[PDB]
Amino acid sequence: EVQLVESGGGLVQPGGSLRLSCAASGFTFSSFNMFWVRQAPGKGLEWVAGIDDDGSYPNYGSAVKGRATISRDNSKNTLYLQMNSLRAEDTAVYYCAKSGPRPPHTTYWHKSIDAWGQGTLVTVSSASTKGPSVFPLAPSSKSTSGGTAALGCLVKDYFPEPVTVSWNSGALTSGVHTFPAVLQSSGLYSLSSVVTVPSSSLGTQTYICNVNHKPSNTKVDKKVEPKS
Amino acid sequence: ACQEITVPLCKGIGYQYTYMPNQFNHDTQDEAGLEVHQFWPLVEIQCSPDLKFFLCSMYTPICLEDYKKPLPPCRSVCERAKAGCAPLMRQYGFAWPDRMRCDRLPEQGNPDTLCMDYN
Amino acid sequence: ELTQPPSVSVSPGQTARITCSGDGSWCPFCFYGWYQQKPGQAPVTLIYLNNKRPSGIPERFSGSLSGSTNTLTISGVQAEDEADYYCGSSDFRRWAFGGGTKLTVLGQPKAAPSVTLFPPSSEELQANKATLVCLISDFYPGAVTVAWKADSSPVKAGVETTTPSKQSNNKYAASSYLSLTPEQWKSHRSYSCQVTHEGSTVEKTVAPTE
Repeated sequence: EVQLVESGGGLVQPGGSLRLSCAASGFTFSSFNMFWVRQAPGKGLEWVAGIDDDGSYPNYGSAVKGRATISRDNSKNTLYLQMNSLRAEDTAVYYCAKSGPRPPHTTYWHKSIDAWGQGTLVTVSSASTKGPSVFPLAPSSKSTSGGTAALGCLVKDYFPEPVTVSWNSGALTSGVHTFPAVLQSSGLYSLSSVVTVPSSSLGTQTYICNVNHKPSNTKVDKKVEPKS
Repeated sequence: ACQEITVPLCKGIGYQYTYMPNQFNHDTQDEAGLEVHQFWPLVEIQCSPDLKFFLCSMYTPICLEDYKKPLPPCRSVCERAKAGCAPLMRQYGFAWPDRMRCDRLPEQGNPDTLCMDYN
Repeated sequence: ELTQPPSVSVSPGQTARITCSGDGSWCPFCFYGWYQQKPGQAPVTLIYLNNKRPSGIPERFSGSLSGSTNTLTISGVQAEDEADYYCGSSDFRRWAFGGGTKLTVLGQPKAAPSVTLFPPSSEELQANKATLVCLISDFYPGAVTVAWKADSSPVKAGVETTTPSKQSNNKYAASSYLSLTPEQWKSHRSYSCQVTHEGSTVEKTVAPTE
């Protein structure tokens, strides 16, 4: 089972520096090439950085050359990306991408993309980061429609993106929807996450939403208690 | 010792049977095919009509059930596939592989030693 | 320098074909890949090396090559196949991706939106802020406009609305917020969130006294 986890994503001031780290598993790491591909929000995939099996021939894209450095360390199965002089045009979701099968013992072969990480968002802004304020969306008879109660928690006034939430530490996933974040007039973000649940389980089950805001290293577990 | 050719790019090459291991010590036709697959755009581009036969004659060598000495292609099949295409890889930062070398190949002139070649 | 059609529309059960090619200087003997990006998800490779499927990809996804043009073929298109499909190519010196192709599956059923209106929580009020939360769910097509009412009068300032996005249903959800002061929340008798979808309006109402 191939897994590529990217860490180190968050806020970076303009002209600042960035270091990303991709932790690989499920395959022989040293047996495949490795790439960095980014995607600006709402835009297309863009080629950034690529490296061979051992790390002797780094390759970089146009809007990146001279500012970035790709490297790997096959001991801890980790890929890295360092960047300097970041501009606004560098805000994007950065993907870790594994190479596909290659014919050994021949100098003629073509690269492909076999596996993708989940990506990490790098926001290039001058504003400071801000952890979120989490408030309950408390179930009531007013939010119950035909035996199903809708409940959630409101993730308000945070920066930058993203905010992920789960429910009961990921044990409750049916009916969960986390809405896109809106940029308010203040420059800060807000979002909500709702789960719909049987009415009777309001008393028999407690509901904790697990807000995670990696950019400010914050983690909120808010108990959503009904009240009438 | 003659298994039917299963490599997709090596269909319609003039013969339908091959043996393993080949000269590159590929164990199965799946191993070799993954190396011939890299050339299928070069074949589709049609930089040389001899490129088709040349690769297959090397990765999936002919397996005559009557005749059990390896039959390679001539050097001319290689030189036409080389110079016909080799500039294409050379323009775009690739290189004619050392496996596809033409130097030590049996020449069509030698009457003792056979080598396959169409026109 | 990879070009692909911006959009492809097909009916359920039909077969979609998305083409990718290289420009007048791209490596004509290089391979093409296909990666599918469902809404909000990381990309996933369907096709590498022109016509090869990695382990786990269903066999109704297929690739084919014709000159310097690769065609992705999706048979039995279901509504779940709605996604962006990017092609990519590598000439060993660099990578090139295409602008992307959006696959819409026509003829999905209409659905009227469900609306849930939440008052400001007690904790938020005790923090001297107030936010009304209007959650819109289970509707299709994904197009919705929201209006807010203080009592019966419309209130335009302080509203923020989310563009509809796909839920797990392959239906659409949306959300809207009305920021008020605690004094404003208590001063009126009711607030309303008016969601109109396909000419018809669903409206929820919450009262501070309730």
